Amino acid sequence: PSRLRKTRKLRGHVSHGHGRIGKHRKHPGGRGNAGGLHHHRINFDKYHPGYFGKVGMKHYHLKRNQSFCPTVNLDKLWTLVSEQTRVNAAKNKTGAAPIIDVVRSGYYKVLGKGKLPKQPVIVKAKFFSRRAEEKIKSVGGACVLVA
Amino acid sequence: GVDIRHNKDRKVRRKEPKSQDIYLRLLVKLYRFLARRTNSTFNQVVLKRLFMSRTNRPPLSLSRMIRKMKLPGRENKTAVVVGTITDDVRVQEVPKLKVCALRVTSRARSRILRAGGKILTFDQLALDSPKGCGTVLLSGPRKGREVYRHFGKAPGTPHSHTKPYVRSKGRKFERARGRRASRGYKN
Amino acid sequence: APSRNGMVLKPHFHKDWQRRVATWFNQPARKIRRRKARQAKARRIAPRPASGPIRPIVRCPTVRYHTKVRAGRGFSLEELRVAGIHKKVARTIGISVDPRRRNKS
RNA sequence: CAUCUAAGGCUAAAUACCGGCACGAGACCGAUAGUCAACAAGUACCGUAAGGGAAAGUUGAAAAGAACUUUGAAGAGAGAGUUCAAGAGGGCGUGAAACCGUUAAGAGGUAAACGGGUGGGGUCCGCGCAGUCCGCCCGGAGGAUUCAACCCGGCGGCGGGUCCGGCCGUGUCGGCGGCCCGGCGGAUCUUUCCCGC
RNA sequence: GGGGACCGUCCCCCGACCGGCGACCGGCCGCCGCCGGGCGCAUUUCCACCGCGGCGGUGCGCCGCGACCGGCUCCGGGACG
RNA sequence: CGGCGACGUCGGCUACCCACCCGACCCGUCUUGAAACACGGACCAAGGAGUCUAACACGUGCGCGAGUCGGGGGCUCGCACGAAAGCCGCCGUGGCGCAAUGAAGGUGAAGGCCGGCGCGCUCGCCGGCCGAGGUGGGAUCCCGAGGCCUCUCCAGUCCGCCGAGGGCGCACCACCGGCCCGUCUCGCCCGCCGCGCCGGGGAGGUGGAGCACGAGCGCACGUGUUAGGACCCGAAAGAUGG
RNA sequence: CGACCUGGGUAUAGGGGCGAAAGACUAAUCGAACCAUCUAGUAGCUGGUUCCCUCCGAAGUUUCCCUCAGGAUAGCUGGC
RNA sequence: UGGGCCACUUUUGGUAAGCAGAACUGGCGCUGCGGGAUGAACCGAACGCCGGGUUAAGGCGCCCGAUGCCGACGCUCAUCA
RNA sequence: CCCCGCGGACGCUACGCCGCGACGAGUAGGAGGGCCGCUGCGGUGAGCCUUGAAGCCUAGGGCGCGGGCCCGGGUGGAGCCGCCGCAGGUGCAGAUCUUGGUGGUAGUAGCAAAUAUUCAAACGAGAACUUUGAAGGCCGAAGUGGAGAAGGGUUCCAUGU
RNA sequence: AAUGCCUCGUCAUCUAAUUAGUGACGCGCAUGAAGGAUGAACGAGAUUCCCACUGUCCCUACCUACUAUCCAGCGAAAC
RNA sequence: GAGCAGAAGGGCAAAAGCUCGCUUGAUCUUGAUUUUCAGUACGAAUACAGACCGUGAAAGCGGGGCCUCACGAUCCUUCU
RNA sequence: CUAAUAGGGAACGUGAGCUGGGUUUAGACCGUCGUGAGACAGGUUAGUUUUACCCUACUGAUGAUGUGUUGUUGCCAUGGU
Ligand SMILES: [K+]
Ligand SMILES: [K+]
Ligand SMILES: [K+]
Ligand SMILES: [K+]
Ligand SMILES: [K+]
Ligand SMILES: [K+]
Ligand SMILES: [K+]
Ligand SMILES: [K+]
Ligand SMILES: [K+]
Ligand SMILES: [K+]
Ligand SMILES: [K+]
Ligand SMILES: [K+]
Ligand SMILES: [K+]
Ligand SMILES: [K+]
Ligand SMILES: [K+]
Ligand SMILES: [K+]
Ligand SMILES: [K+]
Ligand SMILES: [K+]
Ligand SMILES: [K+]
Ligand SMILES: [K+]
Ligand SMILES: [K+]
Ligand SMILES: [K+]
Ligand SMILES: [K+]
Ligand SMILES: [K+]
Ligand SMILES: [K+]
Ligand SMILES: [Mg+2]
Ligand SMILES: [Mg+2]
Ligand SMILES: [Mg+2]
Ligand SMILES: [Mg+2]
Ligand SMILES: [Mg+2]
Ligand SMILES: [Mg+2]
Ligand SMILES: [Mg+2]
Ligand SMILES: [Mg+2]
Ligand SMILES: [Mg+2]
Ligand SMILES: [Mg+2]
Ligand SMILES: [Mg+2]
Ligand SMILES: [Mg+2]
Ligand SMILES: [Mg+2]
Ligand SMILES: [Mg+2]
Ligand SMILES: [Mg+2]
Ligand SMILES: [Mg+2]
Ligand SMILES: [Mg+2]
Ligand SMILES: [Mg+2]
Ligand SMILES: [Mg+2]
Ligand SMILES: [Mg+2]
Ligand SMILES: [Mg+2]
Ligand SMILES: [Mg+2]
Ligand SMILES: [Mg+2]
Ligand SMILES: [Mg+2]
Ligand SMILES: [Mg+2]
Ligand SMILES: [Mg+2]
Ligand SMILES: [Mg+2]
Ligand SMILES: [Mg+2]
Ligand SMILES: [Mg+2]
Ligand SMILES: [Mg+2]
Ligand SMILES: [Mg+2]
Ligand SMILES: [Mg+2]
Ligand SMILES: [Mg+2]
Ligand SMILES: [Mg+2]
Ligand SMILES: [Mg+2]
Ligand SMILES: [Mg+2]
Ligand SMILES: [Mg+2]
Ligand SMILES: [Mg+2]
Ligand SMILES: [Mg+2]
Ligand SMILES: [Mg+2]
Ligand SMILES: [Mg+2]
Ligand SMILES: [Mg+2]
Ligand SMILES: [Mg+2]
Ligand SMILES: [Mg+2]
Ligand SMILES: [Mg+2]
Ligand SMILES: [Mg+2]
Ligand SMILES: [Mg+2]
Ligand SMILES: [Mg+2]
Ligand SMILES: [Mg+2]
Ligand SMILES: [Mg+2]
Ligand SMILES: [Mg+2]
Ligand SMILES: [Mg+2]
Ligand SMILES: [Mg+2]
Ligand SMILES: [Mg+2]
Ligand SMILES: [Mg+2]
Ligand SMILES: [Mg+2]
Ligand SMILES: [Mg+2]
Ligand SMILES: [Mg+2]
Ligand SMILES: [Mg+2]
Ligand SMILES: [Mg+2]
Ligand SMILES: [Mg+2]
Ligand SMILES: [Mg+2]
Ligand SMILES: [Mg+2]
Repeated sequence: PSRLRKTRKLRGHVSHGHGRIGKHRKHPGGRGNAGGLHHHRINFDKYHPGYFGKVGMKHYHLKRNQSFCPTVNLDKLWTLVSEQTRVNAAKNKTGAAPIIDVVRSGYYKVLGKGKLPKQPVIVKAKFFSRRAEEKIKSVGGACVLVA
Repeated sequence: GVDIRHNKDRKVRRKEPKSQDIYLRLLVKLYRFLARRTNSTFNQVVLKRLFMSRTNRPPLSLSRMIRKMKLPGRENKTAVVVGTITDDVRVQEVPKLKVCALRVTSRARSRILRAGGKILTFDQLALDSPKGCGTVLLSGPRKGREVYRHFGKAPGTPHSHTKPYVRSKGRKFERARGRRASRGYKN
Repeated sequence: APSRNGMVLKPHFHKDWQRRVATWFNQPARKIRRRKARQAKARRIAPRPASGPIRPIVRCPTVRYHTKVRAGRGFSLEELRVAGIHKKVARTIGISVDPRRRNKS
């Protein structure tokens, strides 16, 4: 809505808010990111450190699919199965532990942030972090790898 | 003429909700009366929170509410939050909770009720505790927002750990001069 | 000029973009026109399936999608051989066939 | 090790469309706007040429477009007439401002003009011109039912152990009740009764 | 592959207790109110007129005057220490 | 309390003309400074200049919320409106968020207390519990000795108000610890179908846009910056083809 | 009476022509014609920038800049 | 916004400057009003629209509000006071 | 335990109403409010209107601090407005602004290069300028004469206005 | 010297009087050889003097034509 | 009142000066801080900490010059 | 020559008053400088001097206000000198 903007309030005011002395001129200071190493150096250094220069090795023909490895933490691990699955295992008399296939849920690597409920579980993943494996074995579970 | 400064005369504060939510306006009317006609400072705090913007009324996760409710001496007290209560899927055991909130997520509401809990709105809280007696007034993390990572000292200043605004994250995006000693300076 | 904190922006509007702008005001008309063609095609092949030939079961190539199965272009010649269907008869009875697909497993 | 088989050829659909033919529509513009062009407009006109390129819509419902008389050489007038209207008369709907003519009022040697304060005059306004209305009571002089209270009927408001139902909210049991005689879901278990190895 | 069992939400019912009839409604009662029709036909009630009537409110068609009270202010007399 | 009221007067500070007293230089603009011997402006009418798209940032409003979003497609008599609206759910592919760090190979965020033991060697095997530590502030909330009452007292029956002190402490702030990735220094152990120029672990500093019981996503509005003709008008020029 | 004057027909075209040479002339245009287009070329420079009331209310300073008629930066301002 | 300028005092260059350059506070710029006849900066004082009272700086022959006091004490004659 | 009286003002668009205290300069600039204003769209006003819409004019009556608005009178002759939302090509004194129109200047500058006109008559409403006659002059054959080229294109010739 | 600052160079001639002219001199700021130095004729070329001539002047006056001026008609512009 | 490399100022006497002896702390590292300052960078500097050393009997002192100046981003190249 | 041949101001008075000799455009020559284009408070030569009819000022020319109209003869405020 143009009726809600400053232009409707700047009618009758000669400089339209831009000022009498400095005026409103086309491009004082340059166009775009002009003078980032010259007359705009302080802004670029103050707010965008690292902007200028090369770092690291380039890699031609990067294929993002090859590096595809979504991760899930242990605190969210039991959300990949139904609530029926986890209550049944807890009240199960035997040592039967449910299987959580994180690849089926869309994750490849299991990370170890958080803590697990005290009940065994079999976790199937492409990759495991060291601490995720340790926490799964602490609750009596097992980690088995898939390809 | 008198020698004073007039730049601080008008205190900048919410005197009403900028929302046009008629249900929020109704319970603002209810708590405007309660704050005026009672000596309860609880009603004053609740009333001024009702004016607040959404960013000033952050959501309260179920885990945070449970953790504050589990502190000693808070048994059989009502958890009051002027905002949204959110399910936390990181918790596995929900205890019995008496809860008043402006708004409760459907999954969080089902979990609280299934655990034998009780959910109140602010109109029902007024009838239950008009002065707010036996309540625990909670708040979500006010600085739990992405904007606050960018606030503070400028990123290109020494001993500043504030997130810069970058369109992309990668080795080519603002990781060179001014970020490492090899590339001019680091600070 | 830069003004305080902000994102260094690089808009790609230096190349006379206004002379090549694709509006989508014909999108509702395009959806109608394709739907008429779909309905007309279905009537033309009256008992034959509207979608078309049966397509094979196909596993997606890369390590991102290789847990997912989709439909392929056509059944392989090896698939047709052990199914007992001639590669020239299959296209006449609604079986899509891809001569250039091999079966590694 | 994988993958294809160049240096020959064809092939519809999905896609594009500020030119063309024919259509439909619009939170667009409304005659200095919208196409340059609402009209004998790429016209008139300009330039040797390439090329440049306007302005310009509206009487009235109907011409019923002012017969006739009179002055003048005529333009132009005065009468008359048409019309609801010519205080609509062929560039004619409305008809602003700048500017001009005339009439009326007022004023005038410090250029006009202006702010504040009064005074004088003038045009108008005030149903101005013997200046409010209305509540109760008192007194006088007249009418009308019927005033209250009782009877009948109708309709409302409030209350009632639910007086009686119909309920509703929350639990409470047999589940009689659904995978045949009720559904939808579950990353929960199975033929150890049944169709492909 | 089915078909089953179980679990979670449901469903309409057969029924009781629980809080209430609620802003979900009816019937009966009780009280109150209104309306219509009778009766009541005059020390009641109501209507309009008059008084240069009284009490209240508002306000005087215009132009004026006075009085006391209170606020602010500028002055002037008298007396005491 | 008084006077006066219809063809002459009564009221109307507004509005028309005139008179007088006081005040009063022509606006706009640049500028330290304009009445300027600084520029533009004879007069009137109509036109006439911060817009739209995209991308960010922050604030505000709305919905849902560890999710969110169908915008591309498809299904609905194919169409007055309707080119709208509705629906999809094995259409959520995908985007953004839910994890960071390193150039990279890669790696990748849980602690506290109670016990027996090696030697409780700054320490390794377990048990049990609780589930992101602690200090100082901290709205609010909780307990609360003692007070406030009645025609009066020996003696408590029910709750209300004030209340010194004490307690749990939201958000947030300061600080101290802890955890993840990079990199140094020191050092000793452990694992095996590959006994390896193999793999893992510890302590102490330090680099990170991190963790430490999520806050985001979509839509709308405002402001600011930017690319676009870019608030409007303005060169001297350059190029192509005639 | 001459390197004379002049009509018409021809030829030379734009960074080209033609010049007894003045940067002269090349359709009133020449130290680079004219026409259309790129093109609404760019401008740190000049001029303008349209209703009312209310509230708050500056700076001409710091640092860096081929910076000195301009920006970035801190300061001063307002809003939430 | 990033052209400043002015005044008391301190202060550098210069013969000096309504010159040039600093320090400090205030001001003008951005500010009207009373006074200085007149005037960006001086003196007083800062401002919504008004009535009454009183002042500041400055004034009280006349212009022009106020000495039209029986004001006090002296000094001074100028043919450029 | 109100009752000889059966009765007892207003209020509270809560985005409303009421009370008390202090304060009020302002360029550049920022913000808020606008029952200020323009045009169009969705709703709404059982809205207005040929018994007169819009527009325009007005020594008419008023309202608002103001932007502006309402009403009377006239003209006009067919449409228009209020309120709740929505959306802009939305407000002018300037830009040596664009287009159009109009003033003062001003009945002014001016209608002065190449010697020159006069008398009578005719037609005619009308004669310094037309025609005829008479007279006086000029071009003076390198013409103010007679014919062509280029260019123009009907200007040629009669009659009429 | 159209080439010399100092410079109105110095001397002679021209005049009553000459920052002018001509003739002469030359350590010439900074002359000079395809251009130096001369030389008739020629020149809408620059300069000095003389005779004659004159309103250039002393020192202005008068006359003529067309205007301006006034009138009838017509009728702008700059600003 | 000398000298301490140089401009000047400060500092210094069994010193910081002069002469000998032995040496390489003018080495390898991580952070913090000061100066300019926006409290950005460079340069320079201060105090630590971890190595490896030098000197001295030792306490200690030393990671350049008694202190105040003596110097240089991105991109690229070269070496370790 | 003369009594004397004093010094100055008025936008270094006075260009819609003139003139255009000088300086100060474009042509050209010389000297010096410069590789060159070109330069020279060095010399030389040739080089468009536009408009008033507006307001005021001034110069002259009619008139205008008051004594009823109109005329004759006069006075002198003031200004010049
Ligand atoms: K602005
Ligand atoms: K604040
Ligand atoms: K046009
Ligand atoms: K056309
Ligand atoms: K008409
Ligand atoms: K001017
Ligand atoms: K869609
Ligand atoms: K998703
Ligand atoms: K990574
Ligand atoms: K823009
Ligand atoms: K052409
Ligand atoms: K010839
Ligand atoms: K050219
Ligand atoms: K400068
Ligand atoms: K700023
Ligand atoms: K700035
Ligand atoms: K409407
Ligand atoms: K108003
Ligand atoms: K009208
Ligand atoms: K020779
Ligand atoms: K000659
Ligand atoms: K530093
Ligand atoms: K040692
Ligand atoms: K290097
Ligand atoms: K005299
Ligand atoms: Mg302003
Ligand atoms: Mg303006
Ligand atoms: Mg401006
Ligand atoms: Mg005040
Ligand atoms: Mg203020
Ligand atoms: Mg047009
Ligand atoms: Mg029109
Ligand atoms: Mg005529
Ligand atoms: Mg009419
Ligand atoms: Mg007309
Ligand atoms: Mg008139
Ligand atoms: Mg200006
Ligand atoms: Mg100036
Ligand atoms: Mg001005
Ligand atoms: Mg001046
Ligand atoms: Mg100018
Ligand atoms: Mg103009
Ligand atoms: Mg002008
Ligand atoms: Mg307009
Ligand atoms: Mg749709
Ligand atoms: Mg996905
Ligand atoms: Mg704490
Ligand atoms: Mg810490
Ligand atoms: Mg910003
Ligand atoms: Mg170029
Ligand atoms: Mg433009
Ligand atoms: Mg242009
Ligand atoms: Mg530079
Ligand atoms: Mg300027
Ligand atoms: Mg400036
Ligand atoms: Mg400056
Ligand atoms: Mg100064
Ligand atoms: Mg100066
Ligand atoms: Mg200024
Ligand atoms: Mg100020
Ligand atoms: Mg002031
Ligand atoms: Mg004054
Ligand atoms: Mg004075
Ligand atoms: Mg006063
Ligand atoms: Mg005075
Ligand atoms: Mg007086
Ligand atoms: Mg103000
Ligand atoms: Mg506009
Ligand atoms: Mg205008
Ligand atoms: Mg004339
Ligand atoms: Mg003439
Ligand atoms: Mg002759
Ligand atoms: Mg001839
Ligand atoms: Mg003829
Ligand atoms: Mg000589
Ligand atoms: Mg002479
Ligand atoms: Mg030679
Ligand atoms: Mg050390
Ligand atoms: Mg002069
Ligand atoms: Mg002249
Ligand atoms: Mg002159
Ligand atoms: Mg000359
Ligand atoms: Mg010359
Ligand atoms: Mg040479
Ligand atoms: Mg000479
Ligand atoms: Mg000549
Ligand atoms: Mg004349
Ligand atoms: Mg005299």
